[PDB]
Amino acid sequence: TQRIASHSHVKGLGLDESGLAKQAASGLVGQENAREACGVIVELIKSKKMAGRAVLLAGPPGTGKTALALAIAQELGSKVPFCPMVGSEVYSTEIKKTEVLMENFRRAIGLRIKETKEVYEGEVTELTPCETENPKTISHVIIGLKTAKGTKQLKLDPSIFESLQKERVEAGDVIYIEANSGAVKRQGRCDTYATEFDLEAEEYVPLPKGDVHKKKEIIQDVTLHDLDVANARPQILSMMGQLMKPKKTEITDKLRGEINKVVNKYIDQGIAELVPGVLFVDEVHMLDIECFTYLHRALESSIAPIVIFASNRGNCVIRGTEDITSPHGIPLDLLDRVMIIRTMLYTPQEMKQIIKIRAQTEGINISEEALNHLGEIGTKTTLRYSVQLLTPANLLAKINGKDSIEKEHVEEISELFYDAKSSAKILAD
Amino acid sequence: REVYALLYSDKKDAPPLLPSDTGQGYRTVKAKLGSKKVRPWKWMPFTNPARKDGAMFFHWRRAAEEGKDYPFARFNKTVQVPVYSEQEYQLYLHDDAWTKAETDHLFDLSRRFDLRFVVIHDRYDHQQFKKRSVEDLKERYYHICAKLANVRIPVFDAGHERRRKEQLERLYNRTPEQVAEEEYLLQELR
Amino acid sequence: DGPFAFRRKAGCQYYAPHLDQTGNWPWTSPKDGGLGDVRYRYCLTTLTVPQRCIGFARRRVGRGGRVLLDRAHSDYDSVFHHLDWRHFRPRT
Amino acid sequence: NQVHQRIAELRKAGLWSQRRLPKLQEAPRPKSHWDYLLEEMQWMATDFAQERRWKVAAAKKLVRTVVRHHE
Amino acid sequence: FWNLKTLQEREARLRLEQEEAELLTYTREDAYSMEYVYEDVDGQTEVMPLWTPPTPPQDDSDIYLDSVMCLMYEATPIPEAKLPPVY
Amino acid sequence: VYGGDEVGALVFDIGSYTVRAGYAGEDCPKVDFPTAIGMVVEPTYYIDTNALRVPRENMEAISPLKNGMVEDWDSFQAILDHTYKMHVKSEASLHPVLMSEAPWNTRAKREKLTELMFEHYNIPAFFLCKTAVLTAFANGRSTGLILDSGATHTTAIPVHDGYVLQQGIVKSPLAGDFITMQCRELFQEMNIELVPPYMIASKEAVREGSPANWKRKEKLPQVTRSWHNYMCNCVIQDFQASVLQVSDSTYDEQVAAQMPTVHYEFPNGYNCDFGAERLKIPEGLFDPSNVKTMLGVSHVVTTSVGMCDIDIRPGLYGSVIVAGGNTLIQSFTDRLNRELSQKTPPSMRLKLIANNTTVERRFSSWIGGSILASLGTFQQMWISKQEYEEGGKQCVERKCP
Ligand SMILES: Nc1ncnc2c1ncn2[C@@H]1O[C@H](COP(=O)(O)OP(=O)(O)OP(O)(O)=S)[C@@H](O)[C@H]1O
Ligand SMILES: Nc1ncnc2c1ncn2[C@@H]1O[C@H](COP(=O)(O)OP(=O)(O)OP(O)(O)=S)[C@@H](O)[C@H]1O
Ligand SMILES: [Mg+2]
Ligand SMILES: [Mg+2]
Repeated sequence: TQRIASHSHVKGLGLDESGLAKQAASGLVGQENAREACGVIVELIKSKKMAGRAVLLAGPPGTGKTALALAIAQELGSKVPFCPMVGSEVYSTEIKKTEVLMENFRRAIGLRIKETKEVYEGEVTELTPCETENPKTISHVIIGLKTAKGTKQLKLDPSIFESLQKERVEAGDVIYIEANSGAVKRQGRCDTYATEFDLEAEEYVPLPKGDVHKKKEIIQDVTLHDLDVANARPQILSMMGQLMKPKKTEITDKLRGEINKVVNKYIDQGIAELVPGVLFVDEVHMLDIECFTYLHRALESSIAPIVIFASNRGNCVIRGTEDITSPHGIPLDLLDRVMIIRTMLYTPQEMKQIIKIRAQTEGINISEEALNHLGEIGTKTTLRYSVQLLTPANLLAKINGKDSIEKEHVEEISELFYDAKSSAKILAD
Repeated sequence: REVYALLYSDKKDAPPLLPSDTGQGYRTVKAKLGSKKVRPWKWMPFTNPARKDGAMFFHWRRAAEEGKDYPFARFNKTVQVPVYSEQEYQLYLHDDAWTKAETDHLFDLSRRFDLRFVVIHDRYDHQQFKKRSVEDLKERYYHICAKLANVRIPVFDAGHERRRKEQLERLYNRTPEQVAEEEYLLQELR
Repeated sequence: DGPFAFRRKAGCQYYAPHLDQTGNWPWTSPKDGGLGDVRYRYCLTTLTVPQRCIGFARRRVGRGGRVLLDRAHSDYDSVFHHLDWRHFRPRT
Repeated sequence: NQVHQRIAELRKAGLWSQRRLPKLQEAPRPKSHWDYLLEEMQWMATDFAQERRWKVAAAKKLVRTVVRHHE
Repeated sequence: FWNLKTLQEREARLRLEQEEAELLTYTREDAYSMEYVYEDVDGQTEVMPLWTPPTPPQDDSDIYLDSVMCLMYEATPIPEAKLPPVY
Repeated sequence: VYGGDEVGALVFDIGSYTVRAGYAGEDCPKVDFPTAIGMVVEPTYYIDTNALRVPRENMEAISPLKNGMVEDWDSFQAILDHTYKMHVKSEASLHPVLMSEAPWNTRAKREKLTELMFEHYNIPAFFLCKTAVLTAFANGRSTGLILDSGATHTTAIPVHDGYVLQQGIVKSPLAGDFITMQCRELFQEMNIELVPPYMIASKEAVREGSPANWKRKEKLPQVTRSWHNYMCNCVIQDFQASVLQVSDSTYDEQVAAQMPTVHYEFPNGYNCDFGAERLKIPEGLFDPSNVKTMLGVSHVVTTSVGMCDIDIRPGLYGSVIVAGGNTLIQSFTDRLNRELSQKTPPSMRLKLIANNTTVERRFSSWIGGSILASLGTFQQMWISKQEYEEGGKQCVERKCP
């Protein structure tokens, strides 16, 4: 939140109601066609109808592919699970690459659980059994519960007498009794009986506020991967497992099918609602041929999330092949399964707009001539480079007692720091 | 949504909540009550400086408060009414319509009843002096006050007040047919 | 207008008559034509002990300096008891 | 119409209450001792009524509690 | 049937216990130590009015108001903008 | 500044029926004994209920008050002395006294009362306020139309800003005594022999309409006709309280006959169902034209207001206060409110103050007196004995408005 990252200014796709892209809105400038295609992808995600649809962001470095993916993430909100990955992460030492891929697929499927609990909580004021003649016999056990709002008497089933003595409930104890099971749980002496002279900690609790009888709704957000991990290794075998290192395991398809069954049962019961989301794979050209081939099968699943790939490699040899060059480092078979969104280079004006928006987000005052100089630096060199000059030039200005960057500060910082091309020039000489 | 009332709002109103300690039991507030002791109260005579006679009534008050100035005496201040000499009347205030003793009676009543001219009119000695309307009393009083102020401000308009009261009387005395007529006009002209 | 026409005189001010709604005493609602002077008003009040809305109340000083809560009956008093509009709550 | 003439004739007669005359402002004055007396009287009368209501209700409460104590 | 009868007799007794007055007294802290406030949707705060005995006058700012006059006329002088010109 | 100051003052409200007395600050008179007293020509005075109800030879029943004003100052002194010694149990020179007075009390009578209170009882301070103002003060209202119907008069008294507008006082003779006379006539028509309870040694249960089976007390001394009439009046007033009812609208014979009868038992065991005549009797208070030019209570109200300033009539109609014992007849308040709402101008709001109980109706003047005497701001108003030294004639009329 508070610290400023390279994309901290991206607040979403600047689209209108008609789906057309504004020239500069929501922190994004240009890329209008790419932003409109990303908006159509957002509509695809929100439709929740489709599974395994793939889209490739493709274009030169620094054309906003990652910015566009994080803009899709901003548009979808915090409810939709958005799982970032980079292709270097598949090469784990604990598990095989295709397991890493499947785990990240299941991280992008969200499930929202809804629990509705009915509870009778209060300080115990009486525990009188109700004697009777059997057609000593008791037909009820009366419990009086007090809260800050008031007091209620309950006519509980006599069998609750076992749980009352098991919990060692006495007058002056805060307890709660759930409607469904009827089992009592004790949560301490009411703090109105605590003195400052006696020493106990866990055994005191404040008198409950609210009505004695309460209906609680508990909403929990989980992923299918969370359920997978939970059912794969539940938390003396526990002692050895916790002493030893808990490595990642190659979760079997059997468990995934069982969890699919359980989640479908929950969705039928109304307890849960699915929120399928997005897996973002940046630097996807770091995947090898085994990963791309597996992804063929992975994207054809009816359970898969929507996946967003990004590449900049151009016509490059596929990792793990020999001499198999591919249009993006991505084999043509996988490219036939993805829709491609092209990203294009920026004009000097678009670069100046991006530089200004970055200076605004970094909290930097930049003069007009300094902005023009930094824009022309960015038309040389790169956009990224010119943006990186903002804060060191601001610091140099603060040293010289200036509240705004002047052109001389940009010049001096440019003389101190060099880009990749100038350094290649120095290396060549 | 809210309720307004003076004394109480309805017969079914719940009783007021009075403050008191020991409502949560005496035992829990035992140490606080035992730690302190009450200040002494006295049945004591008090001077009321609003009274001109100097009579002494009695109070329940704390011992340290004995002899302190009576606080309710601060309320005592009368409505400002001018006073004129026989000479000032002879010079300025003479009116062939009004006797001097009649004007002095009017001003004494005004000082008695704080310019509540309905009460002055009720208490006005219509038997001894001439019969006066409340507009006549207001006219004479405000005329004299204005003249004395000028010799040593919204002026009164007797005619406007007379017309206002006459109109109100006419609107009041009309028969039920004559108010049914007006309400039927008010509802049909809409 | 004629015999009852309004004639302004210099250095004078006038109070307009009540026409839209008949007037009423200060201790009565503005919906009932009153001035609604707030010292008479009862509003929903919550106590600290018990932590429950006692319904419509007004703070009034008593004879001995004792601050008293007067309480007004309402048909929805039970709903206000279950409750947890202008609704006053005490604070330090 | 005829209703307009009826209204005009009432207004001529003064009997048209929609056009009542205003009230000339009395000269302003501060509150006298009697005004403060009547304010304090209204406050004391309120306190009397509420105290009587409280005593009646409290007596009823205590006696019904005693009767329950015997029962 | 005996249990149904006894539960109806119990509900009758509880109704009798509840018809009787619930509250007669409130704490000193609520009475004096804590002021009563209300906060609206805009964050503006209102303090609950306290009906106190009349306060002594410091100056002549305590202008008298005729409560019976206010039954027929409103308490504010007519503004000069809507006042008809001098006759 | 603060709450009202209590200076230990006494509040006396001596009406024609009962003498209401007590200490200021209380919400109810601690004593109310009948105003009628026993007199034996020597005179020996028997004043309170314990003494009045026992037969005595040559003892007459008299009242110090006549037309709402005290006539016999000896009996007035006797009542005051009895009140002090028996009920007050404190010296008269120790407590300030605030007494009520009739709306129409004469100046000479006020001077005589003040002279008695200061010379004889040696009280430290005194004040004399009107019953109507105190009735208004009991209700927290500084202005309004008091309607008082005791045993002697039915009176409308307009109060404005705590002052009785004496010009607007309208008084009618129809009151509790008129109802007592009407019940006497009804009993005479039905040939019921009114046997006061003091003459009954024993009685036996009899059916309705059956002749009374009662045994007369023996060794009974001769009694004056006044005392016998007073005892008969007592039983008739019990009947008035127990049986009579005001019709919710103008009395109709058929509707009255439809409504259920009410059973009353006389002291001698005689009992009867009183049918529709129980509604006819109170109708004289509202429609005197049917009684075998008096004004009805609603006409007394509407006449009294018409004599006040039309600036104040909105307030008078906006605060109607009903007081007096005779207003406790069943449905009297409802009928009065209905008639006033029917007769009131639509342009003015009419509201009858809702206090309808025995304490609030009969003791209202005493309650207002206690409220007034408990005010700190009122402590300026007292007439002191030092003031009586100079203005014994001058200030007594000027200090109490
Ligand atoms: N249209 C744009 N509007 C605003 N900021 C942008 C835009 N395009 C890029 N940026 C920012 O400029 C930087 C470069 O964009 P990136 O998303 O990093 O490019 P990229 O396509 O991911 O380059 P590669 O392929 O990962 S090396 C980031 O800090 C972006 O937030
Ligand atoms: N509960 C009652 N129901 C009906 N009549 C009643 C009731 N109580 C008293 N009365 C009658 O009311 C009359 C007395 O009323 P009060 O106002 O107390 O008289 P008083 O004020 O002492 O003397 P006056 O006439 O006002 S100077 C008698 O005629 C009683 O019979
Ligand atoms: Mg990137
Ligand atoms: Mg009386």
